[PDB]
Amino acid sequence: VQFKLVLVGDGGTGKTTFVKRHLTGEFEKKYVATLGVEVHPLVFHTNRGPIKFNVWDTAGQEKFGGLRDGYYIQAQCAIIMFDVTSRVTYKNVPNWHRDLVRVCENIPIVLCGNKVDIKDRKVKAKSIVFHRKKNLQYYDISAKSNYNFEKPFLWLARKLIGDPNLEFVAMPALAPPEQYEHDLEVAQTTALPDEDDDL
Amino acid sequence: GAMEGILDFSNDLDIALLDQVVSTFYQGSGVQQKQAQEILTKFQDNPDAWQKADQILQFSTNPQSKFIALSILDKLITRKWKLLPNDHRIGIRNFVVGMIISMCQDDEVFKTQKNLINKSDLTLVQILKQEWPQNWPEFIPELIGSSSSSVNVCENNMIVLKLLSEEVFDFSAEQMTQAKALHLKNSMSKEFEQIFKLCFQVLEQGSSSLIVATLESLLRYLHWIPYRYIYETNILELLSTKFMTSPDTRAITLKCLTEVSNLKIPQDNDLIKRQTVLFFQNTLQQIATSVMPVTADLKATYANANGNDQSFLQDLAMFLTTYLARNRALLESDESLRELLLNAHQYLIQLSKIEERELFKTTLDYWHNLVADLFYEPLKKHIYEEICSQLRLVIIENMVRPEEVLVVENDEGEIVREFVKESDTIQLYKSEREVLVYLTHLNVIDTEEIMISKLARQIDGSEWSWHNINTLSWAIGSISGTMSEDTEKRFVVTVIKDLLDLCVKKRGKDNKAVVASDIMYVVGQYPRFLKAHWNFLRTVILKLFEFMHETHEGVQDMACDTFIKIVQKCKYHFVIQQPRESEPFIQTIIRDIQKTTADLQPQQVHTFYKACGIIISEERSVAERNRLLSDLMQLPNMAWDTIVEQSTANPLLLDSETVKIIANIIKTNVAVCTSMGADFYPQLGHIYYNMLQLYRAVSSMISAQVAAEGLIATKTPKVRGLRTIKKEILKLVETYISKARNLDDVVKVLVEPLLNAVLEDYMNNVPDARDAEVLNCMTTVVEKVGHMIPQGVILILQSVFECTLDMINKDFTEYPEHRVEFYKLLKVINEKSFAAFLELPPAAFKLFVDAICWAFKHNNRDVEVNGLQIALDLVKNIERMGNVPFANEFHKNYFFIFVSETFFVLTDSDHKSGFSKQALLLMKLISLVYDNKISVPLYQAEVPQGTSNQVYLSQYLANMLSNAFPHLTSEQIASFLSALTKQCKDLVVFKGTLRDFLVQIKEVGGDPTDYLFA
Amino acid sequence: EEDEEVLYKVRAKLFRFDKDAKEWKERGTGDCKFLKNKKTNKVRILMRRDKTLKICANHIIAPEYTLKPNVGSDRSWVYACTADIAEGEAEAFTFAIRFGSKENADKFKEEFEKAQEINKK
Ligand SMILES: *[C@H](CC(=O)O)C[C@@H](O)/C=C/C(C)=C\[C@H](C)C/C(C)=C/C=C/[C@@H](O)[C@H]1C[C@@H](O)[C@H](C)[C@H](/C=C/C)O1
Ligand SMILES: Nc1nc2c(ncn2[C@@H]2O[C@H](COP(=O)(O)OP(=O)(O)NP(=O)(O)O)[C@@H](O)[C@H]2O)c(=O)[nH]1
Ligand SMILES: [Cl-]
Ligand SMILES: [Cl-]
Ligand SMILES: [Cl-]
Ligand SMILES: [Mg+2]
Repeated sequence: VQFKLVLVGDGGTGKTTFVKRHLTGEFEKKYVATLGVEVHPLVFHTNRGPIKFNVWDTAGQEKFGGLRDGYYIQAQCAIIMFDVTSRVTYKNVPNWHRDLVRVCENIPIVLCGNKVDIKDRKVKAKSIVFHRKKNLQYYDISAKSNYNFEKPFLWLARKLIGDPNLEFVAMPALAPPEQYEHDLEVAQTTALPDEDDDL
Repeated sequence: GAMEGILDFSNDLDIALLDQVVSTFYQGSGVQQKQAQEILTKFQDNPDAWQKADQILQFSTNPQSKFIALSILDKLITRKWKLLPNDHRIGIRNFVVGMIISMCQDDEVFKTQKNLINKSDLTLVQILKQEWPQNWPEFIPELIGSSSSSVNVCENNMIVLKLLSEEVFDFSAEQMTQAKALHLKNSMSKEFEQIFKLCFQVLEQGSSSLIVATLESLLRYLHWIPYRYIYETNILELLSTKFMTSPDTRAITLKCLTEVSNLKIPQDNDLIKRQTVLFFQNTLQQIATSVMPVTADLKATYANANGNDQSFLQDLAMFLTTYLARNRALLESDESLRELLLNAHQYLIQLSKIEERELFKTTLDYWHNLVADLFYEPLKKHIYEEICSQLRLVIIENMVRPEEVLVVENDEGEIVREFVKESDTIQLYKSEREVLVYLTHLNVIDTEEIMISKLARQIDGSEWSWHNINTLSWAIGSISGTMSEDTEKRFVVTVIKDLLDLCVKKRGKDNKAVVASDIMYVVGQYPRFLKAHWNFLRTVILKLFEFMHETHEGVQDMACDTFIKIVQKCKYHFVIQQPRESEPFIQTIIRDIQKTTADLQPQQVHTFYKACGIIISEERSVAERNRLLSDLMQLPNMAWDTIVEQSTANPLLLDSETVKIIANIIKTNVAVCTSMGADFYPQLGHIYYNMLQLYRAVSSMISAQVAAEGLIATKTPKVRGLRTIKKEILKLVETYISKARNLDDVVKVLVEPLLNAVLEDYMNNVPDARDAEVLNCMTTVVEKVGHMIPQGVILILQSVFECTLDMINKDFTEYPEHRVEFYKLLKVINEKSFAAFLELPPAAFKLFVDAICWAFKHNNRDVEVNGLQIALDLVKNIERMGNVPFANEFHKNYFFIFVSETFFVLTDSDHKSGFSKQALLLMKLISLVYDNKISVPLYQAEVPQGTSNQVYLSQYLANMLSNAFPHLTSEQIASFLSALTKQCKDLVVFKGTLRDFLVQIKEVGGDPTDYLFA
Repeated sequence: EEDEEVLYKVRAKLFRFDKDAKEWKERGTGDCKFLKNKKTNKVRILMRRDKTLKICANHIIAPEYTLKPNVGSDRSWVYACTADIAEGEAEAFTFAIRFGSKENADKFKEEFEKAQEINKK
């Protein structure tokens, strides 16, 4: 049915932005620091049925850390996030992993290097090796471009359900049913974001 | 509500209510969970909450409540331990120790509350970090003794010891001063003989959960212990035999053995070499007999993902690669060891067939290590000839799609243009290519035979698939350079004959797309061949031109990329007149450029034009080259001329079609300028005057639009289109100037009209209408000719400095491009034309200092780094002036501003990325005073007259730190500053001292003698 | 969706307007299809996100809807939807939908309006 997922990593690495993208489809440009933790349910439809992740999106800023490792209690899986444009965030990966596995001794964990859409990459592909001895899955991702955005959830689902051929599927779409002026005019006259994007 | 009651410390703690709040948080959902979370965080953060810890541990029925109690204690121990009265310290130690003992002796608790016991153990370790051994000398002997009284206690003691080793050896560098880390490492080292004794005895006397815990501890010890503990005892036999047999112990044993393989070990000792061979031999024998034979299909096993098979196969890969990279020479000379060597490598071959990208990278790294060694070390390659032959097959069959191959199969089985770049396979391709290149050199006959026969089975249809032709084609392309020119010739001819057959035989847009992409990849990969076979090269190019009319957008785009890829390498053959041709091929291309590019998108047209510029720059005779350039630019120059008439008569608002035409003309110029560089000048000069006039006209259009429609006008397709014209004009000028060789013309002809056209327009537009590209263009201008235009640089500063600063000094995020370009501009001005800043009025020079410090405070690396560099360069610029009034006043006004601002970002924990450059700057500043390089007093009789700046500096800093960090003792501050000032000529030591200060400010009672570390 | 004919398909990015914040928020990128029900002849928009395949638009192309320009774009339409069920219970939204090109946006409008006539039959 459902699994507790903890999401950890340095402040500003894109944890919340990544979750939001999955929740609503949106890309939040602003950086509003998470305070302690935010819990969101997130459901995926698979060939093996629905899987629900209760996502505990934790604060990466030390000053907003709240219960810190207290959030990890009974997690069944995890994502460790860093930012490929910020070397300090990769340097801190072993610290996050240390704190996490001290509480969660045998869970599937994905390591994600976020923000690969940014041209000036700083954490070189070749350098990313921490996951190997720790048996973490690794993916380059971008919450902004959606590059590999589904990969961490697909992998975790396969591990959790115990089926390596599990796939996301389209669920059948139910037949839909059969001041306006002012609200529309406001929407018409607020520019769409990123008009230089391919889509 | 009810839950907030635990926050009222004036009343007794209702433990039941606490357990309800905790349960609501962990087991609840929605608003109630959210409220409960905030309450617990507030409770946790209460600086007296630790006083409740004992009560919670005693009375709670909720293990998560007790975890939280322990987190509360952890925070107290790590940050405020030495603030506590001595009886609170003794009491806390007693109840943590007691809780642990109590939980271990109850089998039910020990079995079911592992998380809580691990948390308790970690909390005990935090107390050890503070108290041990100086105020707890018998901890280890008593731990060892207590281990005999209970299997539970003994197992838990192994957990405690594992955590201590980690905290001391693996995670101390960031968390402890250099001196304290040394103390704890020395202390653990001195008692390790007895820790090991206990470890080895448990391991000898075989309880599985206890054994696993002991082995987990051993894994940590292996990070630092001397090798004699491993080689002078019987522990290697146990690890490589006994503990490999049971699956529960096998996982950890294998990781231990991997670390054993990394021990520091004498190189000249035959007995030790024998031992290193023996454990490997033992381990491989266990794998073969107890896990799987070398023939086993590990690909299949991994894909099944039963139990812990995936992690085990990963750890096996790590073990084999680690050992063999270090030790395979031990196995290479002795005939009796050959079978082991090859079986080990055969397992690796099997592991390399697993479908798991990251695991493949690990094994590929090993193969690279091997083949690079075989390439050089005499008499070795023959040993591995069969391994290498199998490896050739593996790599060829798993070649990732090259960056150049733009077509991919969609989920519906259609061959389509990729939506985006596969950015995460770039490194993978390079690594695969690297290994395959070595393998080709090692046996060119085998490689050719493999490729030519695989290709033959695509053609005859026996093995045909998109996947198969693709991996093969990519492989064939990737080995370009390995064969002799002569051997390559025959090989390429054979491959192309076959691929052309395949192209005739496999029809439909999908097949045609796949095969076209593969042939384009291959031909683009063999320029040496193209250069030697003009008739073939000409035929390839004409075929590419055909594809420029393809309705398949992926093929079409790839044709353009391949054209330029080929031209970049073969351009010389396009500029000469080839035997049996009437004209150089460049003439043929240019003559028919309208037809060839008719179906291309504008950006593809620009690429085509860019490729033509590459060719034309091969012509070194100026007359002939300028003629070719003129011919190339004929179409855009004719379109330009007609637009310059339609502007000359008007100016009114350009329609969107005209705006697009103009943008594309300029983009075409940019493209050609990019490849021709300094050679582009005659074309630039041809359009320049009218181009700057057009810049002004479009500028007035933009302004008029913002005036009539509001700021929202800047979002419209029309205004965005007009700004594109301005941006491309700026890009064209920047591109040219960045490559110009005639700087006299740049200054005399280009600069004055540019500045006249761009500067006032930037200054006098509203913020949202200002192009950051103006700043970028000016940076190149200053970089290339700044030394020659001192008044020009002044004008640039006057025009953009204050107004841009005001855009970016309200927060860290608005106008991100302006922000980044702004600081690049100031950097180059400070570097090349410092006199420009000397000329500023004092009020403006103050804004400059403010701007630099503002840069410091960014977390944005693109701003922070430049800010620090400017600060450093500025200090050097001032110092270079010597004892003159400007420098004296500079120091009087700003020395302490730079010192304190630098200290601030060093110490606030929000600018850790800039540590190295902050330290550098601080060291420079301190060394200025330490070297008496500041001529005037930095103080005003605020101190005795004649007081040295050294003395005043210490006083200022001690006061500054005393007020900013009141929890530090005066001696801590005094000792820190003494060390720091003494060390201002030795950056590595100076930084160590800064790092020690950063540790000490996070706690109370840090030892001042720590700053004596050396 | 086997009881449905695909009248039209196009790659698109869908936005929804958050009134409270004054901003457009992306809802999904993927194939926007116009589907005609073979039993009822009614034409809906159905759009699914790439990769996750999650529904980001599911609504009838009501005859009363009108496609309007967005001030920032020549390749987008904005319109009010009274009943979208992508997320579950029917809900009103102001949508914007952007395409790879103006040509695509103009084709979409043409097809959108054809679909509206069908829904009037
Ligand atoms: C599909 C079939 C076709 O012939 O069009 C091919 C299509 O998918 C793409 C072809 C591409 C991108 C390049 C071709 C290699 C260009 C051609 C057709 C070159 C032909 C050259 C012949 O003169 C060639 C025949 C062979 O005997 C060899 C290669 C000789 C070389 C002599 C030095 O010449
Ligand atoms: N360029 C780019 N920016 C991204 C990406 N993902 C997130 N961001 C940006 O990075 C910033 C921080 O994102 P956020 O999700 O708040 O980070 P966080 O890891 O949750 N921070 P905290 O741990 O403090 O709550 C935001 O401005 C966001 O838009 C990405 O993939 N690419
Ligand atoms: Cl617990
Ligand atoms: Cl050449
Ligand atoms: Cl003191
Ligand atoms: Mg966050």
